[PDB]
Amino acid sequence: RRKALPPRTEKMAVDQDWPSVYPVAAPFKPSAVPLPVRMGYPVKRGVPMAKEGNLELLKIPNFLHLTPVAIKRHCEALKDFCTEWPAALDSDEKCEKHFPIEIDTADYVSAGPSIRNPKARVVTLRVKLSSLNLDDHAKKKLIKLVGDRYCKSTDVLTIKTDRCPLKRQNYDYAVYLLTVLYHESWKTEEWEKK
Amino acid sequence: VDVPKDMTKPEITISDEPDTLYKRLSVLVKGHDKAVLDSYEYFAVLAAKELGISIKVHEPPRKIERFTLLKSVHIFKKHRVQYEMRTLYRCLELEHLTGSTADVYLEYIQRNLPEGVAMEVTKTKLEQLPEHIRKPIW
Amino acid sequence: KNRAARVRVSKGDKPVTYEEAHAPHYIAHRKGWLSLHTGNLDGEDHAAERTVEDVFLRKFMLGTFPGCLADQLVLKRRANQLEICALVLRQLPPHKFYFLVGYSETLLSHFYKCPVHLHLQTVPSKVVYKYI
Amino acid sequence: AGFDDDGSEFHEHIFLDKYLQDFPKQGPIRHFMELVTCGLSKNPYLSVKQKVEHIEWFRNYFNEKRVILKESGIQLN
Amino acid sequence: YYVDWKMLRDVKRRKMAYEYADERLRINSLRKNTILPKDLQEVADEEIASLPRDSCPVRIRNRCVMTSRPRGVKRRWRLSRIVFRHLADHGQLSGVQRAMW
Amino acid sequence: NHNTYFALMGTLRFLGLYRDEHQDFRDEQLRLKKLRGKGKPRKGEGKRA
Amino acid sequence: TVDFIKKQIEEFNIGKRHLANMMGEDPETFTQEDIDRAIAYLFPSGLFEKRARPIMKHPEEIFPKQRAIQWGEDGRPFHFLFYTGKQSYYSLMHDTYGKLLDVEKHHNQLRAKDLLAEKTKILKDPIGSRWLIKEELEEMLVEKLSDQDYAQFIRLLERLSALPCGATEEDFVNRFRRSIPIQSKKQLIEPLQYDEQGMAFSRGEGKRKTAKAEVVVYGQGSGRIDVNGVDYLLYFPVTQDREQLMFPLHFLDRLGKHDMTCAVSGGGRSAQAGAVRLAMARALCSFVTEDEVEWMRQAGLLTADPRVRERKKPGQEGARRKFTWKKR
Amino acid sequence: SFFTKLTADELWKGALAESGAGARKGRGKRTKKKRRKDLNRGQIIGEGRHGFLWPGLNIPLMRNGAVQTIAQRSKEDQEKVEADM
Amino acid sequence: FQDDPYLIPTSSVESHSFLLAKKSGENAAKFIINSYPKYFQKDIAEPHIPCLMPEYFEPQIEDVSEAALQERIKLQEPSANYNFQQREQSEELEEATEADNEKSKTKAGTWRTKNNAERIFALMPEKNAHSYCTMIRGMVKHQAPTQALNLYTVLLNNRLRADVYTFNSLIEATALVVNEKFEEKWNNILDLLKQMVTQNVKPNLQTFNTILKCLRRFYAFGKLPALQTLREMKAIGIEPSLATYHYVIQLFYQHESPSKGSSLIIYDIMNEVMGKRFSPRDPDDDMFFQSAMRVCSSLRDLELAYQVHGLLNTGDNWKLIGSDHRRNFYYSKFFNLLCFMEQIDVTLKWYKDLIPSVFFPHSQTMIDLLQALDVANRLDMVPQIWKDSKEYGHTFRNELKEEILMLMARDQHPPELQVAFADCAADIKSTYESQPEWPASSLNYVAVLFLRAGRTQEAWKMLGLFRKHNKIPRAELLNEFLDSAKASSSPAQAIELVKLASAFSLPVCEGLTRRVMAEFTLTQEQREALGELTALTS
RNA sequence: UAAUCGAUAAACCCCGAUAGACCUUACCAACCCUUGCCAAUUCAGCCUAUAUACCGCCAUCUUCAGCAAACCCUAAAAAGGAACAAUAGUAAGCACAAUCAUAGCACAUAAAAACGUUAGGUCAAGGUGUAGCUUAUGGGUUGGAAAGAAAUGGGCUACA
Ligand SMILES: [Mg+2]
Ligand SMILES: [Mg+2]
Ligand SMILES: [Mg+2]
Ligand SMILES: [Mg+2]
Ligand SMILES: [Mg+2]
Ligand SMILES: [Mg+2]
Ligand SMILES: [Mg+2]
Ligand SMILES: [Mg+2]
Ligand SMILES: [Mg+2]
Ligand SMILES: [Mg+2]
Ligand SMILES: [Mg+2]
Ligand SMILES: [Mg+2]
Ligand SMILES: [Mg+2]
Ligand SMILES: [Mg+2]
Ligand SMILES: [Mg+2]
Ligand SMILES: [Mg+2]
Ligand SMILES: [Mg+2]
Ligand SMILES: [Mg+2]
Ligand SMILES: [Mg+2]
Ligand SMILES: [Mg+2]
Ligand SMILES: [Mg+2]
Ligand SMILES: [Mg+2]
Repeated sequence: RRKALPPRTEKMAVDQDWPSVYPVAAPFKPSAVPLPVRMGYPVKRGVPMAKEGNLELLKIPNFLHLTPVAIKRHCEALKDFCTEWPAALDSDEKCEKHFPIEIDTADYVSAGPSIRNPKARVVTLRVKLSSLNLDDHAKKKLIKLVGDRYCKSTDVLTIKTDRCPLKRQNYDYAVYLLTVLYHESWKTEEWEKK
Repeated sequence: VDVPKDMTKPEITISDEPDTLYKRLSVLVKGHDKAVLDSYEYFAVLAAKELGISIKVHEPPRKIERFTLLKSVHIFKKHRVQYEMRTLYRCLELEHLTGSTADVYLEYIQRNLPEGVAMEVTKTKLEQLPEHIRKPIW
Repeated sequence: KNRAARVRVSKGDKPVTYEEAHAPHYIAHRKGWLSLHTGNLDGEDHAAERTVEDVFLRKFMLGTFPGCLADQLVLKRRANQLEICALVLRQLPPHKFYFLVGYSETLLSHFYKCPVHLHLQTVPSKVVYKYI
Repeated sequence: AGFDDDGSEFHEHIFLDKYLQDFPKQGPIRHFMELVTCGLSKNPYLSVKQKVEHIEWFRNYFNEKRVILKESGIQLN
Repeated sequence: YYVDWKMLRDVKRRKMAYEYADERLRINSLRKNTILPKDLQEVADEEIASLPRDSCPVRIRNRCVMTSRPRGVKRRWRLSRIVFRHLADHGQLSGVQRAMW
Repeated sequence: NHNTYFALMGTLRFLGLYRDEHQDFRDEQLRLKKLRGKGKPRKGEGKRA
Repeated sequence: TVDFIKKQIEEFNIGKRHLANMMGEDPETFTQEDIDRAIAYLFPSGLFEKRARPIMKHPEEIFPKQRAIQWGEDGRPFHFLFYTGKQSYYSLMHDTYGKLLDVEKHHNQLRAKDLLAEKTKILKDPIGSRWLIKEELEEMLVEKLSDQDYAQFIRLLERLSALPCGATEEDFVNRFRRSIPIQSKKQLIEPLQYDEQGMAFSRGEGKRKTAKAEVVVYGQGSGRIDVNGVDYLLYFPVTQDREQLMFPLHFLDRLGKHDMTCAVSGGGRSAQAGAVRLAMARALCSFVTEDEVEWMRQAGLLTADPRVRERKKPGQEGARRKFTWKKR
Repeated sequence: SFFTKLTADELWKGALAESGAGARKGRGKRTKKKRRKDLNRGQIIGEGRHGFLWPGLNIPLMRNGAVQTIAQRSKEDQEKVEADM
Repeated sequence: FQDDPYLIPTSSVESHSFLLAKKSGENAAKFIINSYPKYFQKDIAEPHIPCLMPEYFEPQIEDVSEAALQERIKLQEPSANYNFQQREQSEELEEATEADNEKSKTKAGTWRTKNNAERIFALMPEKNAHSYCTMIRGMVKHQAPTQALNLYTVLLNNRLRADVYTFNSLIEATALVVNEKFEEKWNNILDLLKQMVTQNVKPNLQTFNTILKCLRRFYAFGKLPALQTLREMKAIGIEPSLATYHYVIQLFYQHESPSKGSSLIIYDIMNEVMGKRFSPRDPDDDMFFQSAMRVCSSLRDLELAYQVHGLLNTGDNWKLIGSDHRRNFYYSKFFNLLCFMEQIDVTLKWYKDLIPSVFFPHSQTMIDLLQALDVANRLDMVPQIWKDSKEYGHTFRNELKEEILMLMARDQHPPELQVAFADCAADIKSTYESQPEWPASSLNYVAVLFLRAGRTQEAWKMLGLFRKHNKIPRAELLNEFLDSAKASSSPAQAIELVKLASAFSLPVCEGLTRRVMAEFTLTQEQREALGELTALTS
């Protein structure tokens, strides 16, 4: 007892909302898409293959769930979760005066069962030496204390931490190194007099 | 005609802890084909425009990795077959974000990421100054 | 003469599908890849871990759907969950279709420690592109 | 996500000098243990307990092989 | 079963190398330094030699996963040059295509 | 773990959920071989007996 | 297959309405370019062959031209040239010959009456008129054609055009005429720019053998070239490299009349000189009139150099040098 | 050793050697027989060597109005089915 | 369900069977996973999802009695075997080890219960709090509350307080036992309630839920204490769940048949209930919506049927009704009303939204479609509803096709709907003759359909197919077709009509003979008029 | 020598091998185990023979254009099938061509090159029909697999 059903194309409404049809990622089932679309290399006397039984149409990623109307409807519902950016920091010049420390953090995503990526542990710290309270002696000591991690032309000190397994451990290690560098650039020891 | 009523009930609370600030959020979307990356660029730019982020998008140069293998099975080294792997890059450059705004944008961006592409997220976290360095003398 | 991934031309009566009608020198030109994931990108890793699962999925699905598989599987890999798009002939009754889809959606998930989606598209017969 | 590393911090990974107290301070054992500690402190692939066991292994090996250190001509404990 | 007896023995070699990964790492530290006196290093050579043969990582041979081919195998996919082509030409591997330039 | 792969597929073939065409081919060929009369000898009688 | 195409029409129309609903644009203002953009966004297939991409067009655009029914229900064919194999081509040939004979008779009567009122409309050189190729005749006459028959038809059209033309036959021939675009290869001349109180300013870009060069030229300064912050003599110690630099200036007699700054990256010692030569030539177009630009492009300064290094092939040494082939 | 297995079509194509290089000119015909047997002719999907009865494949879904659990045939019933096949 | 049409369910039984087959597949996979755990011990996911790990049904320790019990209680017969093995070596079991063992028996599992219960009290002085939680919950399904009533007194004498779950069961235990007296049993529940507050334990939601659940099966006039305890619940500050209103509505439905005044009480309490977003925190919240729309469907109240439909989607559209057997009844009684109070536009707007999407009608619902179309005289949608009825009600087709075709005889036949009139009749009549009793009423329908369409050729062929079916329709059809034939001037059909009618002796053959005489006079066939008289005389 | 194998005219000779101290390693000499990787199997396992049975993969003619289903014709037909001012040829299809890639065109390069020839190479990538091993042609440990009288192919260094 075989039974063949006409697809949803004959029942699709002209003004039906498409986010209701394709809310999330789908394998592009041809019975749910009333759009007659032909994908494939044509034959000399033939035409490109229709949507039924077409493997090329299934291979490609479908963005039917990301139509502009659906994107509008989704983004409107997300406005309640976001917070407003302060207008007092529109230009970088005041951002450098108020928050001079920059923390470069890397986040990664990959398809598979695994999450752990060894490149995620690296944390970068960038601080401008023109926004600190170093004097001449402590500055000239700090330059030689850091070495090549300070850019003389741009006047930025970079601290790249990898030694800690976790991102938070790398971060608090980096702030500890910044504090220790600041404190040790101030102490004048016996051997500095020679 | 049959539309359900009272469909919305989220759990949103505002904590007293100051929100984290970000200066630049770089997104590097790597893929194999250009059409998927172009459609994703359109989607991401439009979604950022509704949220009011003022994204700037540029395309980093592609990377092609080629290698060479034998053509036959037992003995033929004069004849070879060369295989290619193309990697195309798209740069979504975001500025002037907060911790929660970045979280919601990344939600709507990663939850709908395609299968054949990957993303690299580089956040530039803002911080004024730590505590033992503000104005101390040892 | 090249012979890799090529079905030879008969007297003019063999039915050949679109995937088999194109030589491997047409990949990414006329036909696409049967599997998509991130391990084959440039700065990514874990390619072999996904390749072995890909081969095992091809063989397992071929054995699970005997004689009713029209074309090769389409293995999508998107955020920890892998989707299997299959083209199946309408040889089995829907009662036996629904047993196997539910069986696979849990056996594969428990064997790969990752969510698995299975989508079936039923075709009346094998669709012929070139001569038949 | 899902990996807390026993709630350890950066001082439990970088600073392992607290595990070197029962060793000769002025001997070559300190010269070798400081390189061992520096190598372990730049190791993000291991947890704190594994480094503790690594130090304890050298500990017990050196405390077991006592005749060789006294025969080598250097006073070691 | 496994593909081949050579693969069977290679799996055992890998397992025992992982089992003795820490011990060999600790013994090699006593041999690869100049600070310690040579008198203990000559005994360190003896205990590192007393370990079983298949424990060293040198005996590990990188073969193919499917056909266990000892040579002509790419490291990225752990696949032989023949099975890799057999899969890529069928198109079961993403991003892989014939090079034309 | 090829042992897990092979054992799992064999067990599902025996319980009738996976169908291994290669193993069916091997079984049919071995049955034809044993019917024609050249089978696998018992352990311990091939050489002496 | 007429009913199948008729059903494809309604399916395409309802799909167009649904696509407009999906995109949120007005279906009344929704056009084919919008269909193309919508398909390119919804189905982003990355394939090098554009014909393999998903396409949704009008069925008369997708499907080829189908032959109409050649006979009625009584079996009698409609056209009287059906049994000739190519009814359309032979009808075209018959009509052309009938009009040729009509023109011949009319011109004979006009010559008998001593009336010459026709003109020569055969020369359409300023319009750029050409004859249809076999493909353009095959899309009109749906059945297949032959090269010799196409040549016969063209040669008959020439005979028709070589005669005094009236009103109707000129229009009949005009539908077998195609207009060509202007093959004028004149380049675009960059307008002279004035930047920050500086007169006689222009810029040029050149590229030769993986070497990119930008030249900034001032027409009001003295003759000198500053390459990458240093002098051209220091940057190009080789005489030939400086001869390359003098080649554009000496041709236009602008040696000591222009001050130029060159910035070149990539390539070797001679590749940079060639790229700077090309960029300088492309930049000096603004300071000269039009008649010298053509002399310069005919001397070879305005044409790029596609001579690039060929990729090495497997089994060979230098992409041409093969291995030592032993006969035995 | 599961990845070393192939498709029955590929097995038969090598077993019969219908496309052999020696059979082209006419060197063959010495043993003039080429028979290929389909192994999935009378193979019901749910049946196995263990004799398990699955509600979706072998036995119907519902009996007496109640759901059927996973069953297994007895030793002698399985032998009767084996004799039939 | 899969979206492919070959896998999309067509009827409700097919949907249920497909869901059950899918579930059989999943637990068949789970059986393999549990039976062969070593094939799934390898972990690949870094977060280490625990739901994908295989489960083990074996005890960890076998020799130690104190360790075997705690495994075998949570993992039926093995639980009793563990106790039998533990008591063999004279191992002392505390009041905590055997409490869970007794709970294991109380959950799964008459004569073995007494043997187990003797091991509960005689072997060890166990705590009453762990004794009643097994006993009182066991004998309720064992159908013997008289000994639970004794353990209540034992607990009262042993100075230990009784928890809420004690009175949750004791009131029902004393309520179900009735012998010609119900007032004494109710007074016992009242005495237990008044002791409940004295025993310093607050009466929970489920206590007043059960006291109300007890009152429905005995008295139809017992709603006064039901309303009193309903208000007593609100007086304390506990928001009642859905079943608390459901039992009140059930008894009000029982009293609703003789007097319709209680329907308004149901409506006014429902109006106050539907003012908030609810949460199903009680397992017995499934029957509430069934009762709350059966009350509206019996009394034909769409104005509140809409509000009951709006009540469920306020909190959650799905977490309120458990089984599909009840959701089918839900939608059938909703659309029974919706079809014929409100306008046909609303009926058709909800038809495409409830019928093919959520669930497929039962046999009751399909008749309401016909009754809705007939009252408003809607004919353009009859072929539209029939094509869906073909796929949905094939099981009921043999018993319901008779009433789908009478609507055509009540309305007129416009000259624009002849194709729709022909297609449905052709599809109906071409299937039954290829296999399905054929009633004689459909011939009277096809004749009138083709009369105004002017197609006598197709009308004549189908008439004889039933005359050859060993059964003859009424003579009114024969007269109507005779009028049709004389309109088209076809006297050749009338002779074969009368010859095959008079032989089977129709009751209106006397008028059939007059009509053929008139037709023959009109068409100038008097020779044949006399010839047929000779034939009928012979 | 106790010590692999295959390729070995164009189309082998820095070829399998984008790779040998034990491993790899299939070779040999000494020693050990024989339902011996798997849930089970009068079963596993064999780099045992047959590439002159194969599939999978390639070389060659070959940047040659032909191969070919369904038809039709010849005063018979083994076979052939063309005259453009045209004398029996229509012809789906596979090739070629076109297209695609080397991110703008053109050119060029790459790629592609059908049916078949060489019983061409590969039972040793892998599975395999047939014929053969089963206390051994199977499975483990250790040690060795030289050396050049001599000839030759391909490269590097130079002879300035
Ligand atoms: Mg093998
Ligand atoms: Mg060279
Ligand atoms: Mg050799
Ligand atoms: Mg040889
Ligand atoms: Mg040769
Ligand atoms: Mg050895
Ligand atoms: Mg060796
Ligand atoms: Mg051997
Ligand atoms: Mg050969
Ligand atoms: Mg040709
Ligand atoms: Mg012939
Ligand atoms: Mg042809
Ligand atoms: Mg191009
Ligand atoms: Mg070209
Ligand atoms: Mg080539
Ligand atoms: Mg070509
Ligand atoms: Mg040979
Ligand atoms: Mg050979
Ligand atoms: Mg073999
Ligand atoms: Mg051999
Ligand atoms: Mg030599
Ligand atoms: Mg060579």
